[PDB]
Amino acid sequence: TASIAQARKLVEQLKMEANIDRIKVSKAAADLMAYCEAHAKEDPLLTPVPASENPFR
Amino acid sequence: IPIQLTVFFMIIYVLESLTIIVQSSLIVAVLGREWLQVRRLMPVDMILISLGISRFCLQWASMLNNFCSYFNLNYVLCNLTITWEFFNILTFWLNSLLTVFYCIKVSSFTHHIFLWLRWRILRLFPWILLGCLMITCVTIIPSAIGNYIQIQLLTENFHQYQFQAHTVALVIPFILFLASTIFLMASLTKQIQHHSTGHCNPSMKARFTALRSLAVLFIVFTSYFLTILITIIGTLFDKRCWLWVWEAFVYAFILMHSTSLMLSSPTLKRIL
Amino acid sequence: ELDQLRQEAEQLKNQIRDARKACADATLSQITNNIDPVGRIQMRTRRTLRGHLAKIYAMHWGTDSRLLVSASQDGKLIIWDSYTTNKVHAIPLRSSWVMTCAYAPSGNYVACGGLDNICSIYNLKTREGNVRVSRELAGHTGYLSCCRFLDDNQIVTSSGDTTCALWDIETGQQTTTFTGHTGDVMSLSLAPDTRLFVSGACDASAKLWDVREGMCRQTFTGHESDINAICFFPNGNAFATGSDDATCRLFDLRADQELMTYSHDNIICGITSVSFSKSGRLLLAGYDDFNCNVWDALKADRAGVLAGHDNRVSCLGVTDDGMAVATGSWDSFLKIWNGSS
Amino acid sequence: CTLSAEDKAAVERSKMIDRNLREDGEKAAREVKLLLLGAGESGKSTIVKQMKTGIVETHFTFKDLHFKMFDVGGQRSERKKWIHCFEGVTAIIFCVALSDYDLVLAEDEEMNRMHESMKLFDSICNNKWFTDTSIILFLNKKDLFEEKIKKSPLTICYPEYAGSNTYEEAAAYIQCQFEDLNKRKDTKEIYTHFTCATDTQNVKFVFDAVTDIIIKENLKDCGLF
Amino acid sequence: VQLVESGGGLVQPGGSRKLSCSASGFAFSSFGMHWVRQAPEKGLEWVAYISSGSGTIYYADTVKGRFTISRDDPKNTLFLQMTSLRSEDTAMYYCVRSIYYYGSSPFDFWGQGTTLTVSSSDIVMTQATSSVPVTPGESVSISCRSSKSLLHSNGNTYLYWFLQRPGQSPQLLIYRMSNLASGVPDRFSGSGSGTAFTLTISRLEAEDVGVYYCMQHLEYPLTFGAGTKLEL
Ligand SMILES: OCc1ccccc1O[C@@H]1O[C@H](CO)[C@@H](O)[C@H](O)[C@H]1O
Repeated sequence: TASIAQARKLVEQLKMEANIDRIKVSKAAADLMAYCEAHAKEDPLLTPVPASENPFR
Repeated sequence: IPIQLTVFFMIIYVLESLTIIVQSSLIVAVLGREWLQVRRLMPVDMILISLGISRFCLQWASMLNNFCSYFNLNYVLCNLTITWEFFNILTFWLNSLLTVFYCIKVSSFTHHIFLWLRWRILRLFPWILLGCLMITCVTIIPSAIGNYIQIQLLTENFHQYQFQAHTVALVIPFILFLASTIFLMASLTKQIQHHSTGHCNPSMKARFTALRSLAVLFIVFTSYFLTILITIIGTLFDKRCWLWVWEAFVYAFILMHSTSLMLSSPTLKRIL
Repeated sequence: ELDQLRQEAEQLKNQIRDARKACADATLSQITNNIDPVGRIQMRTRRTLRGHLAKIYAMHWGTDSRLLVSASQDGKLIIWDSYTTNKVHAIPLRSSWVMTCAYAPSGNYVACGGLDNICSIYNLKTREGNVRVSRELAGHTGYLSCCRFLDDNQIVTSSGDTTCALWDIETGQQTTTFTGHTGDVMSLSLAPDTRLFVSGACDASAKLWDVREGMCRQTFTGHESDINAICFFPNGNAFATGSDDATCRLFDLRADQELMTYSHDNIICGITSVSFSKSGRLLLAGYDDFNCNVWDALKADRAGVLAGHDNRVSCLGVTDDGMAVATGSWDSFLKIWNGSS
Repeated sequence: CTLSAEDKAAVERSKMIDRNLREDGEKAAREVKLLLLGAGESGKSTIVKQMKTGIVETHFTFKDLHFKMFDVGGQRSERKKWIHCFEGVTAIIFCVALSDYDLVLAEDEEMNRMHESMKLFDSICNNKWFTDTSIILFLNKKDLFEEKIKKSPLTICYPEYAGSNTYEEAAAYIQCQFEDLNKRKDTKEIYTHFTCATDTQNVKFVFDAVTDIIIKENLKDCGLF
Repeated sequence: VQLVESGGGLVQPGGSRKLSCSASGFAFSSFGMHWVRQAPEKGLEWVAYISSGSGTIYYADTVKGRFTISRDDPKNTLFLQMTSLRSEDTAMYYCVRSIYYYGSSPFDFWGQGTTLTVSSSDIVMTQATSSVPVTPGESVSISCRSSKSLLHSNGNTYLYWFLQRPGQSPQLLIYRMSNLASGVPDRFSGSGSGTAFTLTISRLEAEDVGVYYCMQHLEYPLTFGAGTKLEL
C-alpha cells in the first residue's frame, strides 16, 4: 500500500491546494508595482545616493 | 653591398619591429584589462607583462639607434646604447627568472625549505621582480661608469674595461638561464623515461610540448645571446656594412621569443 | 487503489490549472509596457574583500548592513567589516565543505552549514574573545543548502533530504519538518513576516510554507530545469526563483501563476544566487557567465551587469538598507558593489 | 590618518586574522584533494581500507604528499548536485564494480549494475565541471572477475560483446568500454588499474596518478602546454 | 574569568620589580592588555598597553623608558618590569584586558590588582563634582568634561565609564558612552554633547556605591578623570 499511501498524501496535499481563494493576476501585480514604486525613491541600489551619504564611499 | 639588398633587409627588420611592437602591445592591453578586472594574476603572467615592457624598451631603443645611426640625423642624444644595454640586461634577468620559475613550480621537490621558499616566492614575486631590477641597475653601474669615461675621452684600456663590464653583465643571466633550462630538460626527460607506464595520452603529449617549448625558448634566447656576444666583440663582424642584416637577424630572434611567450601566456589563452 | 487516487488527483490538477488560466485577466508584460525603465545601471567594485583563500559559496548581511559572513572551502567563515574591509572574525569551520551561511538579526550568532548534514550555530558575543560553536544541530539526512535565522532561537534549514526544518536552537531538535518537495531544495528565503518561507526545490518547483502550522500553502510549478536560488520580495506577497534553466521567474502568492520571466536569447548559463533590492525593482542574480546581470522586476528587460569576477558568482547578498550588494564568487573574492550618482 | 586607536587596533586585529588565515593555508596547500566516487554497490568502501551519512574524510599521506580523500556515498541523493563543491579536486577516483556483471540492481532488476556504472562514469567523465579533472579508475573485484569470467560472459549486459571470455581479454575489453566515454583524451585522463582486496599497490598507483596530474597543471600554468 | 596579578609589596627607592599577571578563562592571545595605576588615595592613571602579538606597545610619558611591558602568550601571562622606581609610583596597579574590533567592548574585565609601596599635551578629563550625596531610588547624572571633542569622523565618540566599588576593581559601565556593557543593569546609561558628557543612573542601590571614572580613548595617552565619590 506504499504506492497507495504516497498517492494518498499527494491527493491530500492537492486537495489542500484546492481550497485557497486566489486573486486575479492584475490586482496582485498592481500591488507589487505599487510596492516597487513606493520604496523606489529610498533605494540606493536603483536610484543614486549622495557620495558623502554613501557609507562605502 | 647593393642598395636593393639594403632596403629589402631594412623592410624585413621594420616588419619584425612592428610585429614585436604589436605583440607586446596586445599583451599590455590584455594584461591591463585582466588587472582592472581582478588585479590578482599568477606570477608568470606578470613576468610576461614585465617582459613585454622590456621588449618595448629594447625595441624602441633599437628603432632610435637604427635610424640615427643610418640616417645620422642629429647624432647628439640618439646614441642611447646605454638604454639598450641596460634593458637587454633587464630582459636577460627576466628570462633567467622565467626559467627559475619553471624550475621551481614544475619540479616535484617537496623539501620543507623548498616549499616554504616556493610559496614566499609566489607571494613576494613582484618584489622579486624589483630585486631583479635592482640587480640590473647594480650590474649596469660599472657599465655606466665605463660609458661616462668613454664619453670623457671623446669629449683598449677603458674601452676594454667597458667590453668586460658589458660582457660579464649580460653573460651572468644567460648562465642562470642555461643552468635552469638544462635542469628542466633533464627533469622532463628523466620523468619521460619512466612515465610511459603511468598513461600517455595527454601526459606524454604535454610533457613533449613542454620539452618543445623549452627547446624553442633555449634555441631562440641562447642564439640571441651569441648574437649579442658577437656584437659585443664587434671587431670580427662589421656593424657598418652588414648593419641591416644583423639587426634583422637579432630582432628576428626577438620576434621568435616574443611570439613564443605570447603563445605561452596563460592569461591570453584563458581570455581568448 | 493507486489508479483511482491518481485519476482524481489529475482531476484536481486540471481544476487548479483551469483556475490558473481564469485568474490571468492580463499578463504583467502588458501592465509594465508603460512603466519608465530605470536605464543603464552601473555599479563599481567599491571593495574586494580579499583574504578568503578558497572557493566562496555563501555570504550574508548583518542587519546593520556592516558585517559580512563569507564561507568558503578553507574551512573559514570570515566576518568582515564592510565599511573598512577589516576582518572582524575568522571562524574555523569543522567541516571544510560549506554551502550556506547566515547572520542572526541580533548579530550575536552566525549559522554555517554544508555537506556535513549539520548546521553549526556560532555565538559571536562571548565573555571569552573566541567564537565558539554554540550548537551543532543535526538530524537532516541530506546536505544543507540554505540556513536562515528567525529569532536567535529558531533557524530554518533547507536540506537535500527533500525537506526544510525549523530547528529550536536551545533544545536542539527539529520542531517542524516541512516535507512534500519531490526533489532537493537549494534555496531558502525567509519572509520579512517571519511566518512563511519559500523553498526552491530541484523538482523544478517552489513552495510556500507557513512556519507554525507546517503545511505548504502554495506550490508553484515553473522552470523546466531545477531551481537553484531564491529570494523574497520585500512586500512579502511575492518571491523570485532562478535555475539552470536561465530564467528568473517572479511569482506572487495571491496569484499562483508565474507573474514574470526574465531571460534573453544569449543567456544559457545557469543561475546560482538571486536577491532583491529594498524597492524590489532589481533582481540582481549571479549567473555562470561570471557576472550578475540585474533584471527589473516589472519591465522584464536587463538593466545592467556587475561583471568583474573570474568564476561563478556563488552568493549574491543585499544590504538590509539597500545600500550595497555583495557578490561572493568562486573567484575567492567577496566584492561589494554600490551604485554611483 | 583619520584612524583612531580603536580603528588602528582593529586593523592590527585584521592583520593578525589574515596572518592566521595564511598560516592555515601553509598546511592547506601541502595537501591534495581527491573525490572517491562510484556506485555504492561495492568497491568504494574497500579502497579506503586499502589506503592505509556525513561526508567522510580520509587523511592519508604518501612520501611527503598528504592526500585528503572524500567519501560521499552517504550523501543519499540520486541527482548529483553537491558535485560543484568538489570542483577543484585533482583526482576523481572512480571505482567500477566490474565483477558485478551477472548482478543487477535489487530495485528494478531490469536495470543492470554495469549499465548504472557506465551512466555514472558518463555523467562524471563528461561533467560540465569535471572537464579536465582527471579520473583514476579502479576496476574493483578483479579477483572475483577472474574467477567468474569463464562462468558468465559479458553478453548479458553488453549486446555488442564479442571475442574470448578469458580473464586477460574480457578485463581489457571492459576497460576499453569504460574509457570509451572519454569525449576528450587531452584535457583529462582516465587512468586504469584493476584492483583486488589484497592488492597493496593501489596507493602507489594513486600517488603516481596525482603526481602526473600535479606536474600537468604545473606545466599548464607555466604555459608550456 | 580571572586576572589575578602578583608582585607589589615594599620596594626600596630606586629599586626594581616585575609584575606577573595571570590570565585564565579567556583567549589571551586575541586580547590586548593595558595596565592602570591607582595611587594609594588618588585616581586611576594609564600605564602601558600592548596589543595582541605585541605589535604596538604604548607607554605613559610619566613612565616612558623606566618601565617595560611584555606578554607571554603561550603561558597567558603579562609581565611588567619596574626599573628605577620613585615616590611617584607607589600605587595599586590593575591589569585590564581589552579587545578591538567592530562592536567590541574594550577595558571589559579588570583584575584584582596588586599594590606596591615605595618608601621615602594629553586630553584633560575633569570631574568637577567629585562628591555627590545620593539616596536609593534617585536618578543621578555625572558630567565629565573633555578638553576637546571626543568624536571621530567615524561616527563614534570614545568615552568609557567605570564604576569602582569601594574596595573592588573597576567595572565597565558603558563603552563608547552609548553601549552598555555585559552583565550591567539597564538603569545605567550615557550621553554627551561631543565635549561634555553625562552618565545617567536611574536608581542607586548599595551595589552602585563607589567612585565613578571617565576615560578618553582617541589618543594613546589615555587619561582618567578624577571621578566622583558616592555619598549616601
Ligand atoms: O653597439 C654596442 C653594443 C655592445 C654590446 C651590446 C649591444 C650593443 O649595441 C646594441 O646592438 C644592438 C644590435 O642589434 C642594437 O640593436 C642596439 O640598438 C645597440 O644599442
